Amino acid sequence: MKVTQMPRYLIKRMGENVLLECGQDMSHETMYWYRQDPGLGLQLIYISYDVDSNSEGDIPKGYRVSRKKREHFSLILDSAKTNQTSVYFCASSLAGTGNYEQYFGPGTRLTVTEDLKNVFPPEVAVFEPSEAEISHTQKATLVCLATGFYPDHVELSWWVNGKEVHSGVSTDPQPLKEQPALNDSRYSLSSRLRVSATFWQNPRNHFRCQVQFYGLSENDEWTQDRAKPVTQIVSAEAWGRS
Amino acid sequence: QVRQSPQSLTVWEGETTILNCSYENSAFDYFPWYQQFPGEGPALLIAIRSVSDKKEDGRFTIFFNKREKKLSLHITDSQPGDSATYFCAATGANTGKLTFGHGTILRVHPNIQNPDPAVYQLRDSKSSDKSVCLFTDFDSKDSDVYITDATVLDMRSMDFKSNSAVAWSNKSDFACANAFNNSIIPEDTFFPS
Repeated sequence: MKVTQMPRYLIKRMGENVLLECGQDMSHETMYWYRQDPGLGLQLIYISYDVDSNSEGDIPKGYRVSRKKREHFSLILDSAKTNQTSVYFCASSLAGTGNYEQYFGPGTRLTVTEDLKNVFPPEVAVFEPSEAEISHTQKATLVCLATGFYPDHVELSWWVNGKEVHSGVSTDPQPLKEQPALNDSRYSLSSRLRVSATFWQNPRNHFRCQVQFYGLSENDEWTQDRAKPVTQIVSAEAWGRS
Repeated sequence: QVRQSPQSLTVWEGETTILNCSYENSAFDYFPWYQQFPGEGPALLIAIRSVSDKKEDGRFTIFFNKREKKLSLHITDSQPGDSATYFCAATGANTGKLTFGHGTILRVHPNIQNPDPAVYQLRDSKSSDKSVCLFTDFDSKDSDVYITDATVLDMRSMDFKSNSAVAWSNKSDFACANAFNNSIIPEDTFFPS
């Protein structure tokens, strides 16, 4: 029993129409749209208690809502503003009082940007393990750096010998601004993959860090000399070394 | 208003985490806590009623003090998997919706069985001047490890989940000793050449 949300990532230019969608299969009467911003908590935008029974939350300004079926609840920004950059969570409960458990969706991370020329895919680099580490510990830590990207919409994974691995992987919790003082700052993210010294020492083995970037779509206009920063994967690969 | 403290907290595996909350509306009578793991939506964890002073559910316990309008969530034997944002929420018969506190960010470091604080410089697998300093067991506050001049010309990132930190540069003169405050880092930090 689950709450779903679509899409997961969104990059829009200011002034554009934006539609977020929420589904729910528990026959829940009540549905909710929240946003979550650093430091502030979960802020309620709209609550819906029955089809066409929508009530304002604390911060309804700049938002509209649609409940035509019991199973779906829609959030609409008619003309998106940059300060509507946020993570949006829908929820549902069995009836509308606070006493009922709210079941939350996985979130939509929306970035609203002044100009799409602010959008950049990541550059990706893999750093080979230190021989000093190998000598000291008999283990070898590769590091991946994803740098220069905007918005912070990425998923990093490691592929060893053509297969995704999770064992021995530790990735930074979130991308970090390269220049925290700038609204449109680009971002970096790092990850480590640790293997044994003998696994790294086998020249048959190959290690690819992959970063899925969520970028522009076909709808978005692009006239820039540089490649259009569409949704794409950027990878870097290293081979084991005797 | 529901108020939580602290804004964020870093703890070691095994320790007791105590998360504080307080509320202004004496008409609140129901207090659920929601747990939000990274990259996920919040989820109901444990709740207590105004009529009760203590709620227990395994490692999680809400103590509730009606009079000073204060409650707290205790997590005994904290686990790395407990790392999450914790929201205290409140509602009463006569208050609409559900009122959330701003949350507390909890970070639980995994236990370190054999501390090996060490700094290694790694080279890019692709030909460049770029390098990364990897500091293992750097925590054996956390960010005080770093030189944040003004001079270093680097970028810095810590991984609480693996007790490690990195710093990197595109400068070929970049050396790992200048990235870190040697006065503050673990005493036996190894800097092999």
